[PDB]
Parts: sequence; structure tokens; C-alpha cells
Amino acid sequence: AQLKGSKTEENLKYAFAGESQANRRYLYFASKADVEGQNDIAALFRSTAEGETGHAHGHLEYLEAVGDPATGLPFGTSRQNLQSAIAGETHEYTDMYPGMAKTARDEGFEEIANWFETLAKAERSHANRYTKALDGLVD
Amino acid sequence: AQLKGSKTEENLKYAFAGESQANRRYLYFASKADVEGQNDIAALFRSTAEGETGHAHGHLEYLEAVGDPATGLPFGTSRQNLQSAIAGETHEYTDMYPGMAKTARDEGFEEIANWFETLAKAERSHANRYTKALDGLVD
Ligand SMILES: [Fe+3]
Ligand SMILES: [Fe+3]
Ligand SMILES: [Fe+3]
Ligand SMILES: [Fe+3]
Repeated sequence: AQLKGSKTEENLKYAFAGESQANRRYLYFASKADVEGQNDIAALFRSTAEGETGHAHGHLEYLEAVGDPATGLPFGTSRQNLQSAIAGETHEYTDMYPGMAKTARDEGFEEIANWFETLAKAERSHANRYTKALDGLVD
Repeated sequence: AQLKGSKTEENLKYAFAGESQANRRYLYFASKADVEGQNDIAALFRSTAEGETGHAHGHLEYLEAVGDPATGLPFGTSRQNLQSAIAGETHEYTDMYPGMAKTARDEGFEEIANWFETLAKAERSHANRYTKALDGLVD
């Protein structure tokens, strides 16, 4: 049983995506609760969200064997991690977000299109910042 | 323009999932840098992760118009948020994780199968805990 190419690999990727989203959703729901004055609910959402952090990171540790779910590249060492982050970010600013901006604009969603453009620019800033840190890495 | 049914809706869902995973990946990468002693890099992954929170939460806000990406249910109020969280967790513990445990065991990945069963039990506990909060909610 090599994990590479298994159904179990795809499941880990799927479950990693889901738990990642669960954390983000629960933190969003926490902020709603905050404003409403529902402090016990807010606290429960934050606590559950820590749970989903442990789940997501557990999945990701198994995926170390086959590569970063976002890029397929090796990860583990800071060098590799930075390298994979740069590749993923580069894809987001040169392909994904501009593509999404154009589709939005084409469908008449002008505010969302400008949002995707804002984020294309931020991801380019992220890629460049990580490239600078990689250049300076002494390992 | 109706957001529901559009390609822009799909793109928001996809971007939400990607940004959610980027935050998780970058916090994992921070931990690796922590251990190695690369504290400037760790601080950078953590700061970039904050960016990805802002992006993912910005995407979720537009999706309030069409419903929670994990359940299709409306969200916004604590009452709605708990309901959605419950529905998603119920699916994860009754269906998703049990199914993945069994596929793992079939393919010869015993440890991963036990992992998935651990998370089945954890999502059941999350789902029950949220149902309790929901019954206690006063709004
Ligand atoms: Fe979980
Ligand atoms: Fe980024
Ligand atoms: Fe981002
Ligand atoms: Fe959960």
C-alpha cells in the first residue's frame, strides 16, 4: 500500500479541504455570534474550530508522503514549504483570480470582479514576499 | 444578475475552499519553521495566514446570498449557523468519515482507517454539542 494514487489519498485531500473550510466557517459563525451577544455560542464555535485545526493538520501530516494538496509539491522543510507556497500563490495571481475576475465581470458581477482583482494583487504581494524570504533562508 | 446558479457562485465556492486550505497549510508550515528555529519565516507564514482569513471570510460574505457551501442552507444568524454546522457535521460522522475509514481499510491503510474512525467519533461529538447549544439558544 503506497498512498500515492490511492482512493485514500483523494479522501485525505477531500477531508483536508472540508476541515479547512469548517474552521473558517466556524470562525465566521463565531463573529456573527459575537455581534449578536451570543458569547457562549461564539466560544463554542471557536472551540470546535480548534478541533477542526487538529483534524486538518492530521490529514496534512499523512499527505506529507505524497505532496502538498494545493500544488502536488513536496513539503516538510521550510525551504520546501516556501517553494510550494510560491508555486501556489503564483498560480492564484497569474491564473485563478484573474480568470475569476473576468468571468464575474462577464456575468455582470462588477463588485465581485473587483474583489477577485483585489485578491489577485494581494496574492502577487504574498508570492513576492515569500520569494524574498526564500532568498534569505539560511538552512 | 442572480448570483445563484452562476459560474461566479462556483468560483466563490472554489476560492473559499482554496483560501481556507491556504490558511491551514500556512499554519502547518509555521509549526515546521518553529521547530527548525526559523522564527522569521514562521512569523511570515502566520501573517500571510491572517491575509487568507480575510480573503476566505470575504468570499463567505458574498456566499451568504446563496447559502453555506457545506450544506446549501442559509446562514448569518446564530440560529441558522448552528443548524448548518449541525447538518454538515451529521453528514461527516454518519456518512463521509465512516466511508473513508472503510476505503482506507480496504486499500491496506489501517492507521489512516483508525484515524478516520477517530474523526467520525469526533464529528458525532461536535454535532451533538452543537445541537445542545441550538436547543439552549435564546434569540
Ligand atoms: Fe473535523
Ligand atoms: Fe496568499
Ligand atoms: Fe488568499
Ligand atoms: Fe467538526
